Amino acid sequence: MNIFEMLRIDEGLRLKIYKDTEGYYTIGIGHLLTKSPSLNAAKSELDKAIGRNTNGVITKDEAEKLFNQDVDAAVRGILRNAKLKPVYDSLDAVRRAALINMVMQMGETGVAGFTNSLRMLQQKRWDEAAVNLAKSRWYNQTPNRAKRVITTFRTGTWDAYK
Ligand SMILES: [Cl-]
Ligand SMILES: [Cl-]
Repeated sequence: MNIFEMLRIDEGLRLKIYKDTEGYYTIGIGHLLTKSPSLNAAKSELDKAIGRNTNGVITKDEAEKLFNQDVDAAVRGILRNAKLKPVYDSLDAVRRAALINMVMQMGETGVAGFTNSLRMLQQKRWDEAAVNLAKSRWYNQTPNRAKRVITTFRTGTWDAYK
């Protein structure tokens, strides 16, 4: 198991535009298109992203391609983030995957706000951080997914995804 596979399970895969859990237009593997309520706006972002007149449908290859960019951008956002980098540096391989997922789902900015959990992760206080990560809108809105990520931080294994 790895980051790709992990996120592939959490976001699923869709070839037509759809609305995420917060109601925003997305496509492929959790690729957010726009927060705008406009479908056109979304089709436009899509075409721009793919480089062709898609008409709201892409192929599996295009999907995967966006997916790779999105993963790369996420690591990259972590590495550039003054609050994130240190955390990420301190963690083992499995747990890093967990931080990346969170970043992917919520943006670097979203993640950097978990100051307190971040601190705990850095100190390797596993059970404590898990409890703190849980007191969040994030956990309340997408609890199953959040449970997966948290277990991951807690145990440092992939058990939650097997
Ligand atoms: Cl893009
Ligand atoms: Cl969920």
